[PDB]
Amino acid sequence: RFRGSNWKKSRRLGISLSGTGKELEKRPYAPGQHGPNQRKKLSEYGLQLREKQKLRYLYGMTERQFRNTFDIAGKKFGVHGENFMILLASRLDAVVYSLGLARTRRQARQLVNHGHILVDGKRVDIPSYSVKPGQTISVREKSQKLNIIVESVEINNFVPEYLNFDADSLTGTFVRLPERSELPAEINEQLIVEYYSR
Amino acid sequence: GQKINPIGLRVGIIRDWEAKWYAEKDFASLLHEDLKIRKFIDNELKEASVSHVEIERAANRINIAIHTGKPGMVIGKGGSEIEKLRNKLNALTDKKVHINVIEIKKVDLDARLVAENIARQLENRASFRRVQKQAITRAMKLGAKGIKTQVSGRLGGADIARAEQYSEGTVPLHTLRADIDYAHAEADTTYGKLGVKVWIYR
Amino acid sequence: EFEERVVTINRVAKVVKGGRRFRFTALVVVGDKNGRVGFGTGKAQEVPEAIKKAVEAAKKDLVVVPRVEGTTPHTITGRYGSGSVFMKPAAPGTGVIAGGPVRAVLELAGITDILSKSLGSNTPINMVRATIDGLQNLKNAEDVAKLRGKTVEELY
RNA sequence: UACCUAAUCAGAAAGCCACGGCUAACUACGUGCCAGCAGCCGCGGUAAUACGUAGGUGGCAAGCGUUAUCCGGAAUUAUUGGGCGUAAAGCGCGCGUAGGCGGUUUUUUAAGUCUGAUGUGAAAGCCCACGGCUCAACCGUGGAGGGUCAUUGGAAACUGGA
Repeated sequence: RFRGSNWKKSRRLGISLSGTGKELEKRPYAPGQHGPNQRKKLSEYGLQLREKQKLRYLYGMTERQFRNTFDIAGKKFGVHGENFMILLASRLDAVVYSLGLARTRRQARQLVNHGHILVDGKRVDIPSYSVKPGQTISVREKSQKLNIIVESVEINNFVPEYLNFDADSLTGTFVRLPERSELPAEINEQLIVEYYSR
Repeated sequence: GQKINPIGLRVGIIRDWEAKWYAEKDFASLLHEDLKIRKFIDNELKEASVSHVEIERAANRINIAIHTGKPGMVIGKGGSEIEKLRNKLNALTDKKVHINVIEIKKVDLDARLVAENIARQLENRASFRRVQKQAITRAMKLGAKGIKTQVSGRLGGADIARAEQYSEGTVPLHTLRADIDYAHAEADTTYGKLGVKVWIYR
Repeated sequence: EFEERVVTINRVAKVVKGGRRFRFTALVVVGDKNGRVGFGTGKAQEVPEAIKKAVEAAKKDLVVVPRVEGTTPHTITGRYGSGSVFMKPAAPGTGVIAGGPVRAVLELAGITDILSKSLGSNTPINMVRATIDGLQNLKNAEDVAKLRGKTVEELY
């Protein structure tokens, strides 16, 4: 949806969490123009905007397309501060990042056709799938065994919580309740819980 | 800022001369042979650690002694170049009176060894201040003062001539017995002819 | 033991009788690694001896910044000079980023729940003076309870 | 003939902008107060990557620069948001009730602060949930439900007026 390089997400933002090594062959200093100079200090509203831009490259849906995402991480009752990390893992990228189909989120959004999609009935080729207690995000009859669906079947052993994945199946249908602290913590919570409100 | 540190009249009680010989008629001739033998030893020294010269040809004892810091391969593996130096000095005139050597205690006291570790990176137009801020502290550990980074123009890699004032320490010259090394040395590595205002002191 | 933040060492090209005198004004934040701001400027020839010079001559310009339950007690401002700041509360278990003004004010207050705010300009001489103006004008839980002189749960 | 995993022909996310910047952004030529650039800056009388072409870069999203219309900007007839002096502030008007307002003890018959008819308690109303249209308009819950519709008849030693 960004149609650009996916290597500037760990340079303009301060929370990428998409790859292990990225500053090994790059230059982990400051920005681009003044990359050989010193760094700065994120502003009050800037830190909440930097995280939004940091999640802008991470989340497939950008400004206006992620309406539900922001709407579910604000008005929704519960821990408003940690509502951006709780009610935001209901996408189709989580299933691919828990079964072993795509290591990135952008590739996980395009893995809703090449990889497992048939979630025990009606499927969805969007970046977010309605996986609830009863949906088994699996593959189709003709696309039972794919190349991107059965790529890292043995390379990705450790799986995440509230997710299921096996050999020649990769059907997620475990717990429906997820963790609100089972995600990277680099951005502020109350800051985004107030700024968004406005 | 022409601080040249008049050491000429400052020495003479501890620092005499490198060449010594009883003459007045053979003086110019002896001095002519001094530089004549210095045109072959300078190419054989290859910028060695030479503080002073022990050319004491007085009282019939002529000998062009060269310090050359610690005895390495300059004299040869077991004095193998000492026997080859005979013809070397025999080709010039007919001296070759067995030149001797001298063990220089505290080799890092001259401005040649300090310019071979901190001023050796200036040949490739590299560090000319960061490495020039070092060695003075090492010279202070030895017991002396050291050198003082200075320049009059062409500051490192730049087409615009710039000066400086990084004098880490002072230089005593109010006395008439003060001993100062002041070992000047420059190299023309495709950079052009230019003079520096570096200041040194024992 | 003490989180000293040496931002930069402002230099000066003195055009006096002398060729080019070099005066490095090493700038270092005099923080006590707790929640105080701290700011001191030196003027010695040796930055190391100049950084501690302002840390031993200016270490009482700090202000005690208490915390409620992991969130800024009050969103204060800063009206001292050009550069200004702002206190934005966040969750106790969070973090900070880079991009804006000074970073040695909320970083000293190990809480990871405050966002350092200071627009004004880039001049780091009138932007840190506004940060201490709001830090000293901060509103605490009991601090405001005494203002009314009743109960702590009667002024919220 | 929506989402659509299906036939699985090959039907194309480009773009325009700042680029020394302010403000996330550039290299060579060509210019050289000629022209360009041109909110803030300014850059043009020679070495303007600020100019115009090429290789570009930061942004964002099927596009991009423009014109008139609320609020971030910031309290700025100050209301939270004005002085009774340099600031934003000395009516020279010395003699007089604009009812705006300036101790009078005690003392009053109840100006009064918190109780009382409550049925009603509805609402393109923030409905505590409530239906789906993947990107769009698919609508029942009047008691809950606040957005009611018990706040004295009342307890006087008390703004200006004794």
